[PDB]
Amino acid sequence: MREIVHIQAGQCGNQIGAKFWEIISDEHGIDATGAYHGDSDLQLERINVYYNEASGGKYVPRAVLVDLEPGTMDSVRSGPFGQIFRPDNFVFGQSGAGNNWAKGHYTEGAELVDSVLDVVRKEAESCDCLQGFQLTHSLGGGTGSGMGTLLISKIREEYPDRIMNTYSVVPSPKVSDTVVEPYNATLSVHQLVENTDETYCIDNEALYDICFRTLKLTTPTYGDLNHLVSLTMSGVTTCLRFPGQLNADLRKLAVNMVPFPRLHFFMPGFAPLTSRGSQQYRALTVPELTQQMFDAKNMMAACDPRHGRYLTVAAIFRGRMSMKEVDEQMLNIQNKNSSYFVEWIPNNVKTAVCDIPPRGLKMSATFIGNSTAIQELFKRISEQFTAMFRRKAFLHWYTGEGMDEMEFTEAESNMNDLVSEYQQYQ
Amino acid sequence: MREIVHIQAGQCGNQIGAKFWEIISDEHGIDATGAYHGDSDLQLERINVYYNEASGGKYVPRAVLVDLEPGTMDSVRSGPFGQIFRPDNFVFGQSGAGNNWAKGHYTEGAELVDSVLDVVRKEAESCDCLQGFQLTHSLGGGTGSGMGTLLISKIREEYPDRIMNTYSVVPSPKVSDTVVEPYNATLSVHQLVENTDETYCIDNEALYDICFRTLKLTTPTYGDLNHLVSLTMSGVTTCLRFPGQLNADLRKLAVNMVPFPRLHFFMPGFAPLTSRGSQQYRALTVPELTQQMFDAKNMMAACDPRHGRYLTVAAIFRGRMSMKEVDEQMLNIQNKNSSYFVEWIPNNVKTAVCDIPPRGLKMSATFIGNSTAIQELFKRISEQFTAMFRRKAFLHWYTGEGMDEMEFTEAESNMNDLVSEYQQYQ
Amino acid sequence: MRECISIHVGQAGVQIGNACWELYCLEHGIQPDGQMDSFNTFFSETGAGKHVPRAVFVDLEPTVVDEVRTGTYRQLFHPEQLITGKEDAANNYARGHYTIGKEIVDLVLDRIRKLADQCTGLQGFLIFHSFGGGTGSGFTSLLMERLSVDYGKKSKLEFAIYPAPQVSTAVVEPYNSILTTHTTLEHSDCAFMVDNEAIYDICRRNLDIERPTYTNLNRLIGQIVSSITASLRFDGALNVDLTEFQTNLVPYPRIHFPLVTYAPVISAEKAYHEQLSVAEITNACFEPANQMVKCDPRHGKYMACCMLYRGDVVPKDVNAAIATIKTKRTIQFVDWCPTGFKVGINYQPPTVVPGGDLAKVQRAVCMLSNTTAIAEAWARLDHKFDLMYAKRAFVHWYVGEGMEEGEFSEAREDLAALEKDY
Ligand SMILES: Nc1nc2c(ncn2[C@@H]2O[C@H](COP(=O)(O)OP(=O)(O)OP(=O)(O)O)[C@@H](O)[C@H]2O)c(=O)[nH]1
Ligand SMILES: Nc1nc2c(ncn2[C@@H]2O[C@H](COP(=O)(O)OP(=O)(O)OP(O)(O)=S)[C@@H](O)[C@H]2O)c(=O)[nH]1
Ligand SMILES: Nc1nc2c(ncn2[C@@H]2O[C@H](COP(=O)(O)OP(=O)(O)OP(O)(O)=S)[C@@H](O)[C@H]2O)c(=O)[nH]1
Repeated sequence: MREIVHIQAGQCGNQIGAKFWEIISDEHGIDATGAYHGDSDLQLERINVYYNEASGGKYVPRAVLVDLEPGTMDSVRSGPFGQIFRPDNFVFGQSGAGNNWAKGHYTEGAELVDSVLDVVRKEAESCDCLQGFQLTHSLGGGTGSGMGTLLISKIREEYPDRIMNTYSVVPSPKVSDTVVEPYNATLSVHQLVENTDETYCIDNEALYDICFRTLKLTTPTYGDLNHLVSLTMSGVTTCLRFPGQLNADLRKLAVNMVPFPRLHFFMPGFAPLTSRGSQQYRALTVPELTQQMFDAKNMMAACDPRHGRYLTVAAIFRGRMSMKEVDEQMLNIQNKNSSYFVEWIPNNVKTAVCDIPPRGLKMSATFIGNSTAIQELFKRISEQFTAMFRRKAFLHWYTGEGMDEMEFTEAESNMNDLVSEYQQYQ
Repeated sequence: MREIVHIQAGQCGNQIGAKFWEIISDEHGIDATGAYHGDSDLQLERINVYYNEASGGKYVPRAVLVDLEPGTMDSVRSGPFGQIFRPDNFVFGQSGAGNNWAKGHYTEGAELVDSVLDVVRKEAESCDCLQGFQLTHSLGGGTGSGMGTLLISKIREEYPDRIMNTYSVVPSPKVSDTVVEPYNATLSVHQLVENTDETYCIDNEALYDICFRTLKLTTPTYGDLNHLVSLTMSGVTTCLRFPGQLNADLRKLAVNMVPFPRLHFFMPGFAPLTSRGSQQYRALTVPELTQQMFDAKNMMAACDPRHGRYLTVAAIFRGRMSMKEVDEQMLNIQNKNSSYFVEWIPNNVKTAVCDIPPRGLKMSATFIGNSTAIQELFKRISEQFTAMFRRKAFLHWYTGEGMDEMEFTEAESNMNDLVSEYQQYQ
Repeated sequence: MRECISIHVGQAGVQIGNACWELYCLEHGIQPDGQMDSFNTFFSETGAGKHVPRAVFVDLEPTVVDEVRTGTYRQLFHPEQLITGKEDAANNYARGHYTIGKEIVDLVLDRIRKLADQCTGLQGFLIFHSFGGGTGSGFTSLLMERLSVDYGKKSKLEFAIYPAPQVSTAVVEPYNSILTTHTTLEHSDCAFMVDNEAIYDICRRNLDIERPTYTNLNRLIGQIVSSITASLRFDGALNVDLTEFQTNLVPYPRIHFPLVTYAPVISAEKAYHEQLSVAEITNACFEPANQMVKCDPRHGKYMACCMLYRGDVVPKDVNAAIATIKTKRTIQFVDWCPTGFKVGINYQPPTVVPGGDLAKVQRAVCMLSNTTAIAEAWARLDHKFDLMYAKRAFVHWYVGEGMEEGEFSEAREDLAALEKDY
C-alpha cells in the first residue's frame, strides 16, 4: 500500500540513498541481508511501503540506482548492506557527463532514459499502489541534475497525478566546486519549476556548519551529512510508515506547503541535535526543541529566514507527550515570532505527530517550513549566471551537446519571474 | 473503388515503391507471385485499391515504373516480388539525365512523357474510380525531379479534381551529393507550389540518425529507410484500405492539412520504433507513443519544429484501445506543448483510428503534422541557390537544354514568397 | 395506424440507423430476414410474414453501405433503400452540400416521397447524422430544407453527432458545424446532443467498461430513440406524440436544441447491485455527470423537463418524485416557465440485446430537457471558429467548391445572435 519508489542520481545521491536504506533497516528491524528481527509489530506492519515481498521471509528496498559511472556503484554495493539490493536495480553508464547538465541529459542520458523508465515502471506495476516518488541528486553536479530533470519530466508525462518530492542538493554559495555548476542549477531549476510538485532545498555549508558547531565535531565528514539526511528521511516518512494519533503522509504535507504551483521550494529541518555531554545535561522536553525549531544555527539551506518571511510551517513529532502542549507552544511561537512570520496566513503551523520515535531517540523533530529566504539564494544564482554568461565563457561544452542561446535566456527569465513572485509575496 | 495509381521516378523512388509493394503484399496476404493467402476477409475485401482483377485468382499492383536507365529496372525486376508486375508497366529510357532537371524534363522527358501519360491513362480508365495518385521521387536527383514535375503538371492539366500526394525526397542539407542538386530542388519546388495539392518532405539525414540512434543500428542501410518509408505508406493508406471505427482517406487528410493552396508541405511520422531488447521491456501503451509523437529524435524532415510553430497535427492509430484515452492524450499534448503549438488553431489535432494493425505490430502510429520548421530548410535552400547562382557556375548544362535566366529568377522569387508567407504565419 | 420515416446520412448516421433497426427488430422478434400492429410504425406489411424498415441509407462514401449490405441482415433490408456514393466530402460541408449532394439529393427526396406515399399516417421524420462528417453536415442540411419545402409543417426530428469540445475527428469541424447550424436553424424542429467523450466517460465509470467500442455508442443512440419512440410503438397511461415534443420545448423558434439523457446505464453484475426506484433513478439522471452532455446544466437555467417512463411505473410515485425534485435548490427554472413538466408513461419495459452493455430491466426513464449550458458549448465553438478563421485557414477548400468568405462570416454572426439570445 502507498508504495514509494526511490531513485538516486549522482555519487552523492547514491550515498544518501544507501545511508537512508541502512537507517530504514534500523527503524524497521531489518538486518544487513534483509531478514526481519524487529521486536514490535509496528516496524513490520507497514514494511511494504519501502520493501517488496521477497521469498524466504526477506525484504528488499524499493530503490533504483542510476549513475553514469560504476565507481560509486561498486563502493555502494561492496559497502554495508550491499546484499539487500538485487543486482538488477543497479544500472550504470560508462562515459560520465563530467559535471555537465547537457551531456548527462542528452548525450549519455539518451541511452539511460530507457533503462530508468523501464525499472521505474517495473517498480510501479509490481506494487499495489504507488503513492509517490522520492529522488535524491545534486544540483551542483552536472549528470545528477540531468537525471533528475529527465526523471521528473518522464514521471510528469507518465504519472501526472502521483505527487512526489525531490531532495536535490543545491551547490554551496561559498564554494565553487564546479565552474559550470551555475548552468547545472539553472537548468535543473528551470525543469523543477515545471516537472516537480514540491522540492526541498538542501545546501552544503549550512549542514557543514551544523556539524561543526551544533554537533561540536572538529572533523565533519560526508557520513554525518548522510546521517542527518537520513534523519530527515525518517522524519518526513514516519507518519506514513508508522501509526500515529495524527496520521499524515506526503500528500498532506504537499497540500499544506504549496500555495502556488511555482511556489514549491522548502527548506527541511531536524532536531534535537546534541552531543554526549550535552544530552545528559540538556532538557529532553518540548521547549528545548521549540527554541531549536526556529534558529539560524540549526538551519538547513543557507539563507536566513529572518531577513524574509515564513510562508507556513509544518512540524512532525515522534514521542510520548500531549498534544495541547504542542498547540500552546505553536501559539507562543506565533506570539513571539510574529514579525518573522506572515501576517496574512494565520495559524500557519502544520501540526502532526507520529507515535513511534526513531531508534535510539525517544524524540525526533523534523521542521518543514517555507520562507522567502530562498529568494536571496535564487537572486544570487541569477546574478552569477548573468555575470559569467555575459562573458560567454564555457558555453562551448553545452553548445556541443545541442544547446542554444535563447533557451538559457528563457531559463534565466523563468528564475527572474520566480524571484519576482517570491519578492511580491514578501 | 477509390483506386490509386503508383508512379515511381528515379532509382530511389523505384526501390521505395518496390519495398512498398512487398509490404502491401504482406499486409494484404499476397505471396511473391500474386496469389492471395490472407487469413482474414479484411485483407482481401479492399484489395482492388492497389491491385487489379487478374485472371487465375491473382492480383497485380497498380504501379507505374519510370526511369531513364534500365540498371535499377533489372535489379528491381530480378529482385524479390519481381514477377508480380507485368512487363508493360516497366518503361525506361536509354540516356539518363545525369542528375539534371532540365535534361530529364525536356531532352529525355520529351520521349517519355507520351509513354507515362499513356500508362497512367490506361491505369485510370481500366479502374472503376481513381481516388487519387501517389508519386515517389528524389528532389536531389535531376531526372527523378523532372519526371515528378512533368507528371504532376500533366495530372493537374488532365485530372484537376483528383487530389494526390507526392512523397518527394529532399536532398540532405549536411551532404552535397550532387553539385547541381540545388537547381533540381529549385525547379521541383517551383513546380510543386503549382502542380501538387499536398506534399510530404522526406529528408535523408533525419531518417539516417533515427536508424543510427532510435533503432540502435551500427550499419544503417537503404533497406531500413525503405522499410520506414513503407511503414509511412501503410500508416497513411490503412484508413482507406482497411475498415475503421473512424474511417478516413487521403481526401480527409488533405482537407485537414491544407489551409492555403501554397501552404501544403508536411513532414510525415511513424511510431513506435524500438529494438528487440527494448520492445520486450518498453510499455506497449499509448503514453509511450505520445511521448514519441512529438520529439526531435524520431523526427522525419530535418528541421526542428520547436523553433517554429505547428500548423496542425494528424494522428492515425491501428490497434485495440478506446477512443477517449486518445482524446485526453491529445488534450494533454496541447496543454503541455502550447508554446510549441499555434494559439489560433484550437484543437488542431486530427484524430482517426484504423481498426486493423499492421502485420507484426499490434500498434503502429503515423504522425502527420505541419510546422513552420520547413521555413528554415526552404530559406537555407534559397540562400544556397543565391550563393552559387551569383557566381553563375554550372549554368551551361541547363542553358544547353533550353533554359533562361529570369526563369530561375521567378523560381527563386516564388520560394522567397513561400518562405515569407510561412514566416508571416509564424 | 401510423408510420414514421428514419433518415441516415454519413458513416455515423448509417451506423446509428443500423443499430436502431437492430433494436426495432429484436424488440419485435424480427429474424434477420423479416419474419416471426404497433410494429407497422416502422415496418410494412406485404405478402406473408414480411417486414422491411422504412428508412433510406445514403452516404457520399460506399464503405458503410457496403458494410451494412454484408451483414446477416441483408435479407432484412431492401437493397434499393441503400444508396452508395462515390466522392466523400471528407469533412467538408460545402463539398457534400454542393459538389456531390446536389446531383444525388433527387433520388432520395424522390423515393422517401414514396415512403410517405404508402404511409398515410406519417407522424414525422427521423434524421441521424454527424456535424463533424462533411456528408453528415452538408447532405443532411440540404435534405432537411428539401423536407421542409416538400412537406411544409410536417414534424421532423434530428439526431446529430455534435463533435465534443476536445474530441474532433477533423480540425475543420468548426466550419462544418457552424455552416450546417446556420443553414438548418430555421427548419430544425428539434436537434439533440451526442457527446462522444461523455459517452466514453459514462461507459467507463457507470458500466465500468474499460475498453468500450462504438457498439456501446450505437445502442446509446438506440436506447435513446427507443425510449423516445416507445409512446408511438406502444400504448401507455399518457402517450406522447412527436408534435407535443416540439410544442413544449419550442415556444420560440430560435431555441430548439434540447439535450438528452438516459437512466440507467448499468451492467448485469451491477444490475444485481441496484434495482430501480423512481426517486433514486430520477435524481441520479438529473445529476450533471450522468448526462451524456459535456456541459454542466447548473451553470444556467432550465427551460423545461420531460419524463419518459417505460414499464411498471406508478404515476403517483412519478408525481411525488418529480415534486421532491422540484423543491431542492440544485434545480432552478426560468421565471416565466414555472410549469414546464410533461410526463409520458409507457407499459413496455425497455428491451435488451444479447451480449450488450445494458442489463435487461423492466423499467426505465428518459431524461429530456433544454438547459442553458448548451450556450456554453455554442460560445466555445464560436470562439474556436473565430480563432481558427481569424487567419482564414482551410477556407480555400470551401472556396474551391465556389464561394467566397462572406456566408462564413454572416453564419458566424447568426450563431452569435443565437448565442446571445439566451
Ligand atoms: N457517436 C458516434 N459517432 C460516430 C460513430 N461513427 C462515426 N461517428 C462520427 O463521425 C465522425 C467522423 O467523420 P464521418 O461522419 O464518419 O465523416 P464521413 O462519413 O467520412 O463523411 P465525410 O466527412 O463527408 O467524408 C466522428 O467525428 C464521429 O462523431 C459512432 O459509431 N458513434
Ligand atoms: N552531503 C553530501 N554531499 C556530497 C557527498 N558526495 C558529494 N557531495 C557533494 O556533491 C557535489 C558534487 O556532486 P556530484 O554528484 O558528485 O556531481 P556529479 O555530476 O555526479 O559528478 P560526476 O559523476 O559527473 S563525476 C560536491 O559539491 C560535493 O560536496 C556526500 O556524500 N554527502
Ligand atoms: N532512402 C533512400 N534514399 C536513396 C536510395 N537510393 C538513393 N537514395 C538517395 O537519393 C539521392 C540520389 O537520387 P537519385 O534518384 O539516385 O538521382 P537520379 O537523378 O535518379 O540519378 P540518375 O538516374 O540520373 S543517375 C542520393 O542522395 C541518395 O542518398 C534508397 O534506396 N533509399
